[PDB]
Amino acid sequence: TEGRSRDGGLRLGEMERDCVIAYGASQLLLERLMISSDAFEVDVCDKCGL
Amino acid sequence: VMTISSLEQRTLNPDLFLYKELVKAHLGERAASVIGMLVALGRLSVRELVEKIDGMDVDSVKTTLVSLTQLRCVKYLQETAISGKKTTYYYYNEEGIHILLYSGLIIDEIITQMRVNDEEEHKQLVAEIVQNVISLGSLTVEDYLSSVTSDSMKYTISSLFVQLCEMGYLIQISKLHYTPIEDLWQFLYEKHYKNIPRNSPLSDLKKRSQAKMNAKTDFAKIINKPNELSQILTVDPKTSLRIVKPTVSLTINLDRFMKGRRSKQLINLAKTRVGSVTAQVYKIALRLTEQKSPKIRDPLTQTGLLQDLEEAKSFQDEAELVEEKTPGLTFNAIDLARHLPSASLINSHLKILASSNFPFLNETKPGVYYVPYSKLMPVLKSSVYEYVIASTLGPSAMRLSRCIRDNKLVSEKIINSTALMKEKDIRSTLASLIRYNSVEIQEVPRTADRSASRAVFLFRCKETHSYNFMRQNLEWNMANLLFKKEKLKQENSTLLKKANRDDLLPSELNQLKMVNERELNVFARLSRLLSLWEVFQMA
Amino acid sequence: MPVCKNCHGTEFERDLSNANNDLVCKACGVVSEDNPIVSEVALESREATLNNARRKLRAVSYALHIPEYITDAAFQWYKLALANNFVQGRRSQNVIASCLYVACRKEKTHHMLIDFSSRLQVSVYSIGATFLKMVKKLHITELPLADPSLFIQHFAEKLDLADKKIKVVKDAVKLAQRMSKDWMFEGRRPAGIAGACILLACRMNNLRRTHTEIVAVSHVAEETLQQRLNEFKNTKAAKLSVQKFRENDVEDGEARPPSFVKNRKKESGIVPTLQNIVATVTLGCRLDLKTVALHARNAEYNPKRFAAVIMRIREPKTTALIFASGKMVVTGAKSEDDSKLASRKYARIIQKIGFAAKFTDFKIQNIVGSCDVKFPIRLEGLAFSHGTFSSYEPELFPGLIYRMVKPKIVLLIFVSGKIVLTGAKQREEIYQAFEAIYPVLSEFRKMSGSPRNLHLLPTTDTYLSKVSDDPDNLEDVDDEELNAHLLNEEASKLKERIWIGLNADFLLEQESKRLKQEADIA
Amino acid sequence: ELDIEFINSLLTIVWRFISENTFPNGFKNFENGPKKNVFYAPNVKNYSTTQEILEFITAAQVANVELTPSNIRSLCEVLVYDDKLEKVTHDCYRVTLESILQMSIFNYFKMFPASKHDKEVVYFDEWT
DNA sequence: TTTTCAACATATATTAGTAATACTTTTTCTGAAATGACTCCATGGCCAAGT
DNA sequence: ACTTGGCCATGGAGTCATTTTATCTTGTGACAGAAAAAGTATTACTAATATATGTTGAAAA
Ligand SMILES: [Zn+2]
Ligand SMILES: [Zn+2]
Repeated sequence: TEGRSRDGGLRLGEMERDCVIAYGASQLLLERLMISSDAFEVDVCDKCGL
Repeated sequence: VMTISSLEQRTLNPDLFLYKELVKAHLGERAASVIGMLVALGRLSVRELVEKIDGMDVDSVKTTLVSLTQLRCVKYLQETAISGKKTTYYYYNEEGIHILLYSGLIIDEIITQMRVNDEEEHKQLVAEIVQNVISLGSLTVEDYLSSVTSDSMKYTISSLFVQLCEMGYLIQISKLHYTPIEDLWQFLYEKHYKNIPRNSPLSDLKKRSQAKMNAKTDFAKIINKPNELSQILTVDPKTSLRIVKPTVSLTINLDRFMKGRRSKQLINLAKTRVGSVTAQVYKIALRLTEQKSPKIRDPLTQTGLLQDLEEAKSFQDEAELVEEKTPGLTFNAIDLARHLPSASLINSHLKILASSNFPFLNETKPGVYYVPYSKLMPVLKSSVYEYVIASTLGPSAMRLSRCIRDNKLVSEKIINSTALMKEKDIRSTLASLIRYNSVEIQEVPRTADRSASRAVFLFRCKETHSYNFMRQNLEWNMANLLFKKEKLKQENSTLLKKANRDDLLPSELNQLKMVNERELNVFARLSRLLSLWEVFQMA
Repeated sequence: MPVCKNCHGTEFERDLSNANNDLVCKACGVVSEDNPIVSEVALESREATLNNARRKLRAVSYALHIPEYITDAAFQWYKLALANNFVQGRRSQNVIASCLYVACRKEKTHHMLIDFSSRLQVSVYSIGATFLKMVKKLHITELPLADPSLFIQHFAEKLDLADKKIKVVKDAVKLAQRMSKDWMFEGRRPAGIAGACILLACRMNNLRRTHTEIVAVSHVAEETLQQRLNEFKNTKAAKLSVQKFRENDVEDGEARPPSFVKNRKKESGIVPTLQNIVATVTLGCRLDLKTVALHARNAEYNPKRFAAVIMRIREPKTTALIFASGKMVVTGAKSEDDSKLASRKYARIIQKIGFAAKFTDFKIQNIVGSCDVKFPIRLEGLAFSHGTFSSYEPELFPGLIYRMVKPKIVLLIFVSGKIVLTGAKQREEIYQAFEAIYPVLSEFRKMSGSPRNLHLLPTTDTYLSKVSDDPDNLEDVDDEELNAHLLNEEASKLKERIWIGLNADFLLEQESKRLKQEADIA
Repeated sequence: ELDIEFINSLLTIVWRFISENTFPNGFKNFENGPKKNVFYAPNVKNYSTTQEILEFITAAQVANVELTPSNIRSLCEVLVYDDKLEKVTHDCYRVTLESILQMSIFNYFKMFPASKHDKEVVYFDEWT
């Protein structure tokens, strides 16, 4: 959730997010916009993917 | 959900959903799956197939494809580009699965030639004959009669001899026999535009109708080359009688079967509006003329050339006279007592022809007893729809639909007057009719930019639609039904192999009767449909 | 609710320190859920009527500056009130009126039913009707007890004056308190004693205000005001202790409401006296009230107002009635003897003059009875105690009413000791109920008794047997004065000439409408 | 008429008459009763009511007023739509000989289903 | 004249009979920028009859 | 054969319309009119009451 009060967490904007691309870090994104924010296991079906 | 109304198999598959069962059910596995791809995606080339089917290239495609060609379920056209090499390409043979889909009815073709020997070994004989001729492909009396026993009377064992001609039965099929009719029109489109004595660029009209006429008139003998050719029929060798050419492979003609079965539906329509005597008369009245008339045969080029809002009239009026004058000479003029049981003096009894009035026959050359067709047959077909929406929605529906027939684009305010019933019914028997389409809708904006309520609504017919999606009947149980035949098989699938080598248990005998009555339903049910199918798809 | 998947303890605590907000057990310290997911940021006859009732309801609400809050409680009563279809065929106003009033009573607030009414045309009676009516249907008893301490407040604000009134308030209430223990308080519109005590302390506070401007807030009568004032004038230490320093005497002395005091002016053991009995009779044959109206001493036929004939007799001081259908009501009966006896005498006119007029369907519908216990009564605790069967409605009538189930009879209650009984078809059930609730009377007292036998006098069927029950026995019980009770032919003619003479306007629209019946064809 | 019902009542009446008007009366008892080739010359007979019906309408036996020749046709057209009868040569008319329905191979009546249990049927819905 | 009484009447909730009329509620039932298209016009060219 | 008119198709062109225009903040905030159903209110009764209201008025002060 957002800002002070409610509880923590901060913003990575597309304006900022690009930054790490220039450095070239893949693993920092996958840690960042993947593991550390919403890590989630979806069960899909190879045949007729859904 | 619940699978009983079967949605998965139930909608997104029209048209093709028929075939992909037929070739599946009637051939199976790899043999099927090709045609599904073909019809779906249209034109296709040998190598290009396996780009999709995942069918183990140049194995099945070779095997399955030529296998189909022997049964002529595919259309086959090859040429080379101007760049080089050469290439083939394939289509699904016209209907052609038409043959399979009919089958035992094409067996019922016996009933016409059923005369001479009636319900004899001869019946069973010719039965075995034709039912084999469809099963294999083109046949030769030489190689089939060779497979048939020798050392018995060959023109007799195989007694269907001069009878090989009739209307139906066989024609030598070669080359131009099955090619896309369109593309053969495009090929004959050479020699005319491609051959011009380099005259002038001026007036494409001289380049066109001339070429078209040449295209047309050359096209005629192209279809008449298979029509009849004496070098088949005429052969009368020594110590023998007049025979076909036993050498060439000949194949079942579809259209004279088409023609003949159409005659039956006319016998049904007339079998209403006239008397059983006059009916039966008319029933043998076609039997002399049932040969010639095209029915589905003449429109022909109507598929495969752009019409012209001028020239298409030159096509239709051509159809207006086509059977009337010269084929009229082949048609009823003076005919006497074909079979018959009315008795004693038969002549004024023949004068009953004038009793036929509506909405068919009832014309002639001035006073010779004759029935026009080239006008009649076309001006007839447009009537045939009729019922097929009586038990469907209830009879109260017809009259208003039927009302929408005569007058047109007519508002329900004056429908309420013209037809007769309260609002409570008309609202349903109309709305119930509109979801099933037919009637469609017109509207006009009334003091509106484009609005619903303030506008006013009108109706119409536009019969092309109403006729058309009655071909849901195609996908309807000619598909779903036939599948309800298939999924049944797996129950006794373990039994099927047993009953094959049997000719045990009480409950096995019980489900025998079960699956058997089941079947006898499913196919007779089919024939019930197909009889209702023959109208729409063609004519 | 859940259990630790390990410690199997049920005690869970959500730690708010570090801005996790995890849920954990105090037992093994395992977490239940981390990541505390939180949220953030048709066509009915009933919707129309209901939400329309929140409209009309909320309307009358802030007019009275009641809490908007209470509206929602009242509304849902209206909801439940619709469930019994009690709300259908009455005036919408009277319905929602009581629907709100019952609420603001349940909260013990200051709004008096009189004030609530004057928003309308209404008589503070039709509302008094509907309110007391839904008391039956929706089953409610104990809650609505109105008391003085509330009314003085809402009064006090509107009374102008100055901050002194607060003292006066503190003054007046203690006053009104003793008057309640002075045992004059019951049987009175609480507004009356409210404005009364207000005027009292105001005078005691030496400020001069009229009687009018008082009832301006009080909504009682001037005379009504000063009357109970005089009722205070004669009380114990009334003018004796009336001096200053806010008399601290809480000792009441006697309790003597001006109720049996009137009986003092007029002058189990005592059996309740019967009063009136009413029954029904069927002749079996329909008649003509026009023709029956011809010869009688006692008749009134006035179809313009009410369709019937009014009959009665001087002796044995009975009335009865007649219908058009050939039936009649039995009234004026102080006993069962005079009931069927005279009842047959009514058929002596008809069977003497009119049609067959048999005697059928004789059944007492109700019996009136009354008694007096000759001692004061406390109603406020009675309904506070027996309220399940005891409904003391607020100041919407002097007496307390009691609904007895066993057997089912209504009794009315006066602090004088006068106790009325009706709603009974049986004389025995009367005294059964009387000796039954007499221990409730004697039960509530502060500081005769011999029932003798539960049944003394002969039964009702004894007196019914004292009269000939055969519909064909008439001339035997005929007074022969009914031969005199018939007027002569001229009295009929000229009398009917006057009657018809003034009723031909009723007959005008009557037969004119009969012609309109022909007009109905077109 | 009046907008509401009791019309088809007299409809079946006129259909009785015109049904007679075609060949001799019903003769549906046994197999061949029709017309025996319409008396003589099953050509010469061109028959209908038009004007004539109101002479037959004279029968009444029903509470109502008269009816105009225009409204007659307005009735007969409905039966043209229901195919109870046919329209030949303007105000002349025929019957569709569906006295036979009064009573593959095709007609609505004279047909009844199983329509219980067995899962193999043909509907016109469930394509939709 | 005022205040007293007081008296005098009159609703006032109870209970059924009615029966009849009237009267309301309820419950249905329908009368800034910049590309996308869009039309509106103008020429090319083709087909034809008089020349 | 050789020029014109008309004609239909196509190319421009001046016509109208859809979606962007930055983060991190950090509080904050359903129609009416009508029908019919259904139901109750009256209008006669006694009738025991005890307030209320009034008016008036009569009699006392
Ligand atoms: Zn899947
Ligand atoms: Zn735990």
